[PDB]
Amino acid sequence: SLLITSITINTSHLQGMLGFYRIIGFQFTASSEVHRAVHNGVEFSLYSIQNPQRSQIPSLQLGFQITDLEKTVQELVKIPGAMCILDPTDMPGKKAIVLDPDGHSIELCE
Amino acid sequence: SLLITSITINTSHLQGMLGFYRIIGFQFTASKVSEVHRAVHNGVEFSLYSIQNPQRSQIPSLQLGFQITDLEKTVQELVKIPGAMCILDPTDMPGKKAIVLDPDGHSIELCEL
Repeated sequence: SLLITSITINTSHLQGMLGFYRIIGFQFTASSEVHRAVHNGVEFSLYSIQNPQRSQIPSLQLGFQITDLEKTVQELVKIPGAMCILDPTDMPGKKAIVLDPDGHSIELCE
Repeated sequence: SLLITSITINTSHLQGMLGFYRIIGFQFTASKVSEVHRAVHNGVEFSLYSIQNPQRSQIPSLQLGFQITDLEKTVQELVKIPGAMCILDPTDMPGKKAIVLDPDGHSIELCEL
C-alpha cells in the first residue's frame, strides 16, 4: 500500500550533480532544466534552480550500494565541488562517505 | 550494480515528521541505545534524525513522491499534523494526485493507482 516512487533534488549545480550521479550509476534522460533517471522503480530527478544567495548545508543524506567502491570514489573526487570525507574503510562491508556538489553526505557501501 | 539503500532526513521537527511519515505508511523503530528513528520499506531504509533549530530556516531542495492507497483519507490525516499543509488538493490527472507539505517544508507528491 506504499511505494517510494520519486526522489527529486533542486540544484544550482546541475552539471556537477549529473556528473556525480552518473558515476554512482544513474542514467539520466534530458526532457526548469530537468534530467530524470529511473532505477528499481524509483525516479531520481535533478532540477536546475538558481543560486539561493544564502547557501545552507542540506538536511538530506543518501546511501548507496555499489560495485568498485574505490574506483567509484576516485572518479567522484574528479567532479567539481565533490570531496571525500571518509576514505574507503573496512567495516562490519567496505564503506566510504563522499560529499556531492550540493553538500549532501553520500554514504557508499560495497 | 546500484542500489538505493537509505534516505536520511535530519529534522528539527522529529515528532511532526514521525507523525507525517507514519500516516504515509512507514513503520519507525526507535534505537535501543542524535535521537533517531528508522523505518525500512522495500529494501530502502528511511531514517529521521533529531537536530537543533538551524536558526536560519531554509526551504529544502528535496521533494519526494509516493504511491499510496486512500489518497483523500491520507491527506485528511496529514493536515492534522502540526506544520503540515496541503498545497495541491486531490485532483484527477492522467491517476489521482495531491501535493502536501511536511513539517520541514518538503513538497511531498502523492499518487493513487
